[PDB]
Amino acid sequence: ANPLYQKHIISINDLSRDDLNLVLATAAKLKANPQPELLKHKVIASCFFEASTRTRLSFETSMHRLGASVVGFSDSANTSLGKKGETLADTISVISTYVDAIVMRHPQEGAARLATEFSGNVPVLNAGDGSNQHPTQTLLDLFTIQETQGRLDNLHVAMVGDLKYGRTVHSLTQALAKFDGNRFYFIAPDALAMPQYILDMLDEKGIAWSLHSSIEEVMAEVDILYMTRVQKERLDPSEYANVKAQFVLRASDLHNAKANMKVLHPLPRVDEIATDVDKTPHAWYFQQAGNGIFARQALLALVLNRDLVL
Amino acid sequence: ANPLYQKHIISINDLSRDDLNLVLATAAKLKANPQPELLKHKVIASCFFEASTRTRLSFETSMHRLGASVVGFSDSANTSLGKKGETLADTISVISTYVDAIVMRHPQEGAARLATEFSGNVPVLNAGDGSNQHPTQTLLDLFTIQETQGRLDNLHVAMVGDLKYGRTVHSLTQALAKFDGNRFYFIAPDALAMPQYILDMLDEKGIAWSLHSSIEEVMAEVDILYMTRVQKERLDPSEYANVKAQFVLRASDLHNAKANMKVLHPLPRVDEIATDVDKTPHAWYFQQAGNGIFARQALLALVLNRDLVL
Amino acid sequence: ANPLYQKHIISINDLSRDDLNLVLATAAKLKANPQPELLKHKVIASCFFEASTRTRLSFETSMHRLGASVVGFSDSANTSLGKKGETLADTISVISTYVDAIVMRHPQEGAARLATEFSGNVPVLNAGDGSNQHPTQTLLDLFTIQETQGRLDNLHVAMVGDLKYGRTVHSLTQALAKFDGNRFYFIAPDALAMPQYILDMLDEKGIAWSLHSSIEEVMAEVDILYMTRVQKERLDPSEYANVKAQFVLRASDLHNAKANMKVLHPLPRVDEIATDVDKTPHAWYFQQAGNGIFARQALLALVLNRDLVL
Amino acid sequence: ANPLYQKHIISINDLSRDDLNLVLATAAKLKANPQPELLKHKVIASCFFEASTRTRLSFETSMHRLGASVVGFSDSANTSLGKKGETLADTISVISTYVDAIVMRHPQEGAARLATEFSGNVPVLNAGDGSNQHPTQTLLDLFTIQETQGRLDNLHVAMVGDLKYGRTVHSLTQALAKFDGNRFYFIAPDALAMPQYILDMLDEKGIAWSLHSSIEEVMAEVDILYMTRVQKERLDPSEYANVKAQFVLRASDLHNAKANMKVLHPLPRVDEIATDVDKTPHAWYFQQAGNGIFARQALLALVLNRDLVL
Amino acid sequence: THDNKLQVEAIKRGTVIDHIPAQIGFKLLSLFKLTETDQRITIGLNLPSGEMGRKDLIKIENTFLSEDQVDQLALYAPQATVNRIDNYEVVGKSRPSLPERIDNVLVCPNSNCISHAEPVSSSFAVRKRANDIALKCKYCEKEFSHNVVLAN
Amino acid sequence: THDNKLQVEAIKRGTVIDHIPAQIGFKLLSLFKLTETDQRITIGLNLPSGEMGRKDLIKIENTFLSEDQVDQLALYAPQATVNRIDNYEVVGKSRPSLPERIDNVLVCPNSNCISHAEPVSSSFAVRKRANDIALKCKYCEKEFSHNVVLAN
Ligand SMILES: Nc1ccn([C@@H]2O[C@H](COP(=O)(O)OP(=O)(O)OP(=O)(O)O)[C@@H](O)[C@H]2O)c(=O)n1
Ligand SMILES: Nc1ccn([C@@H]2O[C@H](COP(=O)(O)OP(=O)(O)OP(=O)(O)O)[C@@H](O)[C@H]2O)c(=O)n1
Ligand SMILES: O=C(CP(=O)(O)O)Nc1cc(NC(=O)CP(=O)(O)O)cc(C(=O)O)c1
Ligand SMILES: O=C(CP(=O)(O)O)Nc1cc(NC(=O)CP(=O)(O)O)cc(C(=O)O)c1
Ligand SMILES: O=C(CP(=O)(O)O)Nc1cc(NC(=O)CP(=O)(O)O)cc(C(=O)O)c1
Ligand SMILES: O=C(CP(=O)(O)O)Nc1cc(NC(=O)CP(=O)(O)O)cc(C(=O)O)c1
Ligand SMILES: [Zn+2]
Ligand SMILES: [Zn+2]
Repeated sequence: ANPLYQKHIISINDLSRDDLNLVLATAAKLKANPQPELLKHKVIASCFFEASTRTRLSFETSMHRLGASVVGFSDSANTSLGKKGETLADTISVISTYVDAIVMRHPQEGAARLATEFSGNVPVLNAGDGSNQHPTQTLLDLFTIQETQGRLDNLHVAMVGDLKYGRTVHSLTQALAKFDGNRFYFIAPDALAMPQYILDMLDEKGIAWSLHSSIEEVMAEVDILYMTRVQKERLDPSEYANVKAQFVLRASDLHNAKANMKVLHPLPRVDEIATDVDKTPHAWYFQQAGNGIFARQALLALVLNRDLVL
Repeated sequence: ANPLYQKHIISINDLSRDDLNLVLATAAKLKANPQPELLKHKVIASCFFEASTRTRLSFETSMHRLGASVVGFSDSANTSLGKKGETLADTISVISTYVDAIVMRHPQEGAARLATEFSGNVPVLNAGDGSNQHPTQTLLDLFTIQETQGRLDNLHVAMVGDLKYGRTVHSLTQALAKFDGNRFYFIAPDALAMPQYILDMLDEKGIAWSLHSSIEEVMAEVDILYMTRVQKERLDPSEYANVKAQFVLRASDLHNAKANMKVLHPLPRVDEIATDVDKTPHAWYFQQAGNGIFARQALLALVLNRDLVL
Repeated sequence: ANPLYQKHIISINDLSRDDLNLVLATAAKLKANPQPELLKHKVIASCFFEASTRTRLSFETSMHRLGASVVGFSDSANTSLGKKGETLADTISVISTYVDAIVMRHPQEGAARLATEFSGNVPVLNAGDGSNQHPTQTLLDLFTIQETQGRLDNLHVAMVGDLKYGRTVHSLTQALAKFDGNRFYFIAPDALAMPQYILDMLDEKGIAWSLHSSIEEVMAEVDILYMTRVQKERLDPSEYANVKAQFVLRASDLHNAKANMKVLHPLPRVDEIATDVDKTPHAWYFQQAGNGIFARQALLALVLNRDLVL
Repeated sequence: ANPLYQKHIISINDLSRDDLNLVLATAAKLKANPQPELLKHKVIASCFFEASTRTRLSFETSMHRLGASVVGFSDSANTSLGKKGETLADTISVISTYVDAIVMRHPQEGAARLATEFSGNVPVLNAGDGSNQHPTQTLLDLFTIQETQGRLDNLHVAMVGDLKYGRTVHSLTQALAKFDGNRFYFIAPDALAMPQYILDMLDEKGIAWSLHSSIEEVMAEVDILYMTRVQKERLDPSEYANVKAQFVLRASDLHNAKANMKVLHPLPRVDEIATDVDKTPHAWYFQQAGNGIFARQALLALVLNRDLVL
Repeated sequence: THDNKLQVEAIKRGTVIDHIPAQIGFKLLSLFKLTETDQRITIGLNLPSGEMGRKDLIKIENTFLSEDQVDQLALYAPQATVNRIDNYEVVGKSRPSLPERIDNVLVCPNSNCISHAEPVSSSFAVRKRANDIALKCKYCEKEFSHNVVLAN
Repeated sequence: THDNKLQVEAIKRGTVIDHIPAQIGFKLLSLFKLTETDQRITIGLNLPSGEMGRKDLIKIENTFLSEDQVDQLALYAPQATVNRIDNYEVVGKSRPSLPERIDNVLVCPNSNCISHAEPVSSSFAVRKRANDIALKCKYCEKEFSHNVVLAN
């Protein structure tokens, strides 16, 4: 069947560029011409060992937009399934006897991959495992970039904020590092700078990246400005205050912003994006959250549907 | 309609042997030839006043495998429904105005039976009421035994662990005490021995049972080895340590195990079954959890569907 | 140079008969003639890693009765110092540099014993370590038994309740089993029987004991009726429902009690002793508690003083 | 009329060199000749708005070592008095009408400073305010550094661990930077480096310092090896996974340590100092803790006494 | 041991744990950290024997054991035979006598013993029973059958 | 060559891990559970050499290793060589070059990695960064320096 049929989406590194394009393409098909009964009769497990309301709501809505059934759980005080401290494996080992696919979020890195070695024949889609991956998020981000820029090559992409810890950031960067001509601009406080491991990877693939302490330094040249949330705990308050400006957008900072620039943000935005940015044509964080529905739909469609028509 | 149509499953004692066989039979029909729209349009209440992720997930998956809708709750800090400390009855009295059947788990013994005197015409299926019953669990256990042994009579059945408190244990024992020729072997620490009330019941129906302190004492003669979880709190730690061995399985203890012996366990297993037992052909605890889907499906089908075709 | 001077107080197993006596002798001297400034200038840590109001306040009160100062803490919402993580060893190496003796209670057996390995020259008194020892209120039970019987030999002792788990009866029994003539009566359901390692030690010492089902079959020859609590939260509700009315004492069950007979209970009693017994002359539990002040005092005065003017 | 008499104790920045000395001098006098009734009749509030066992007990113990009384509290499950809401100002205007001096710990910087604005004539000693100051155990570190080195000048000081966030190293460094000759060694990953506002202040004072990666490259000339904890809960797991084995001290890393070298740690240490170092002669952390009693004593005796007979 | 042709040699100032059960050999090197040195040690796991067949064999050279260190071997080879030796001659050959205690090596089955997480080397009181050895923990003071203590 | 001084005498066809650095011979017996076997197993540590001076050296009498097993040792025993000896004649000298996948004997230094509590075996992606070998956790996908993973 299709390339991704019955495959597992654990990392944005186990995916190729054909793969990705394949996902975005399908995600566009479904957006234009929806198939509400494509997974009619399939039952999906929305297992959120770790709480994430916005992703769970999204994924489940993508699950009901294809007519599939849903069962699952959330942040149980005491790990869900087994109900006593039994192993994650014994957990997946069972749910896999009940479902047709598993979407899970776990606070431990490598949780989706381990489940994978137990789901039997059951496809497991990783929604987030500790500070490791979160593929579906990158897919909707790429789908949101490719839709509004018409492409994913030779792009001036600036990334602002907690570049050091944000998993979506490291991931989008690696994905865009699958296409050509991309130019990166990174704006964050050196205490939260983009890991070397990534700049080292960009160095190899021959990609151009530069460091900037201010948004207005490149606002001039950017297509997409992808902001992150500097988890307020990552820093000592007074430290935070003094670096705060480095990473916050307002409408006035937009004056010399290109016509095509969209401002993305994985959310929540609340301490990074002033609300006045909202009504500008660049703002696209909500349109972005909107596309997680078509990305997650595309992902499920491919994986659970053999000869995916389109 | 069918014998169980619109009936209530509160106890494994309110069920006869025709009844049980009737449930297993149906559960086999559905496994082989599934009817995904058999309860299309019916709405079921999955009320878990007491938290039980694995049973709730199972039951709800059996609910969506017949195309039925679902609504419900879980371990609410403050009793669900009513929302203030109103009586269980006023709770059932209302939900019964909304649903077509009720599946509930409550921490108090006799909860399902009391609801029964209030659900109006609404069938209520007991998923667990304190340390009393838990019928659907026994059904899938019998369905798992009967499928892999081809029968439920003249069976050498050994039960290990917390025989004193395990409700599934007392229940399976009573059910098998509905068939003939069964021989029981019970292996547990005298502080957690099989209640007299049961040995007294087996004494009457003329069934053979014997006590053993070790698994290897009868491993030789057993068809099914049903292990329990000795809830670690049931004992003083040092006490637990010294009896621990009495009730734990490993692959090497299997050497002289019959060809047909399946190792069952209601789960969670984690401190009783070494993981090496997993890859042996006897291990069948996961296949067992898998059959709770067909047992619960069968139960719902019969009860909510008049002239159940097969 | 006092025998118990600067010596730790950890297990009843470590205190010889003469030890017990020096403590109970010194005790009564202090209750006859209080030495309020005796431990003036001495600072003592009242560290309750496992909250225990009654014992702590009895202990601290004792400390103030001899003129000492107290610093300390209760419950361990945290981890037991180390802002989480830190070994009990480090938190004692430290504290031991401030105070003159540590009084400790801990949820884990061994705790006090490890302690003494890190307080250098600072005496460690155990106020209870998990399910191991509670030297403290047993030196006060004993004190109570001798104050009212005039002796700790040739006594008739009955013990009721949770004998399998009551760590205080095990101690008391081991304690009395150091003097001669005593006769034991054990009244507890088969479920909570006095363990065999206690009975062996007895047979091995030519000490008589016997099991009984009703207080009535021994109420006439009992000098000390020592009631233990029933670790209710530990049993099944229906089981404890039964095993109650049988092992509950009422003032009427006292009709044939000996003139010198006393009733004891480490406290708290809620089901075990009816409130209408308080007023009868045998009721001695609160007087026994009060006696914890004198046992706890002697112990401190002895450990921290070379030779006492008494 | 003593210099520190009735003066508040809030920041190291407010204590001049002679101040430090009067405290460390008076300290040793008190450790040589204790004045137990010195603060007899004085009541002192031990208010820990942010629970902190080790510091509080060290502090309270000190208070009892000079004859004073203590009333106080720990943690603030609540809001910090006012049955919720009430300003720290009101809860101090009040308390200050009861006691003779307030010892306070608080999660917010400025706390003690505001305090002194509302206690009128009641001296306020800061036992830690958020991430600002901890005058207290730094006057004891210093006391320890001088007791073992005989001096606070011309010393070789190495500092390891969380230097960016350790509020105690910043203080110690600012403290030692008031005496002359000292040389600093900063060993911390780039992530937790000693901030530049500390290095500027140093260069600006002709004080030598230098950064190093291994204790081994400085172990030979180090007089005081001051280890800070690693605010683990603050980092990424994999990152701290790395930045560990490098900045962990072991007894073997001590092979070339100077004869007079001492190891210090504000405590608690769990990963940083191996347990096999405790036994070597350089291990001085618990002795340093014990020294908190003498620094804390001097401070109280000085603040509450016009002229001390020492 | 008995039999010598294409075998190992001999030593001068070291001990020789001979007659140790099969598989229990290596374990003895583990449980007691013997390889933890610089002395020329030689092992014979699964060697030729007469009565017991294949016995592991350790010969740590220039190292001596007390009448007690030998007795620590007691639970893992009551048959074994420590061989103090010098000038190629068996100066003395001792046998595993049951000890009155056992430190460092045994672990406390009491999951609730403070011994574990803590930086303390375990310790038990030993006392032979009819059919086994009773081990009593210095800390939780709970006694256990050696069959359970040594049990994984 | 050395063993023909105080004759421990070499043996025929088989595999003999030799040129292991002392104190890293108990490890491999442990890590790769080598004493779990029955074929004539003999072990000798803290021996003599030259630039090494000492050395451990296991001898697994008749029984071969994979080309890769020859490698897994590569992380622990670099300069050393397994002897593909065919009866006394040391013919076939295999020198273990760094392996690309390590499984089971390594521990993920990531205390949050899923691997720890669960029934899976570790496994890393070897690579020589700055040449200091950077291993990647099959699970958490985090990369640490071989000298961080090995420590504990
Ligand atoms: N220089 C030496 C001297 C003694 N041994 C060992 O010391 C033990 C001595 O036993 P032995 O004299 O050879 O008599 P056996 O027939 O082996 O019987 P037993 O073990 O009871 O002595 C043997 O393991 C022998 O190999 C050795 O290895 N090298
Ligand atoms: N049947 C054999 C043959 C050889 N060896 C060991 O193989 C090692 C290496 O032998 P070889 O390379 O053939 O000659 P060497 O001189 O040992 O090589 P080198 O100088 O590198 O050590 C020797 O230590 C020898 O003990 C062995 O244990 N058994
Ligand atoms: O991205 C989503 C939901 P989505 O896939 O955008 O529908 N959730 C998510 C992403 C991320 N992504 C980040 O990059 C962290 P950030 O949100 O601070 O930028 C973080 C969290 C969190 O709860 O820590 C949650
Ligand atoms: O059996 C199930 C779920 P299932 O019907 O097997 O899908 N849950 C269940 C059963 C049981 N059954 C037992 O026999 C107790 P045990 O699991 O320790 O053997 C206990 C619990 C509990 O949470 O205490 C939960
Ligand atoms: O005596 C007390 C009063 P407390 O509730 O601990 O303040 N507690 C106590 C004593 C004992 N046993 C005794 O014998 C002490 P006692 O003679 O005061 O009853 C056991 C326990 C326990 O937790 O198992 C608790
Ligand atoms: O010294 C202590 C013992 P505690 O755990 O507060 O009871 N705590 C303390 C000291 C310090 N710093 C010091 O220098 C005081 P010390 O010299 O006692 O280590 C900082 C903190 C902090 O929370 O950042 C806490
Ligand atoms: Zn123990
Ligand atoms: Zn990992």
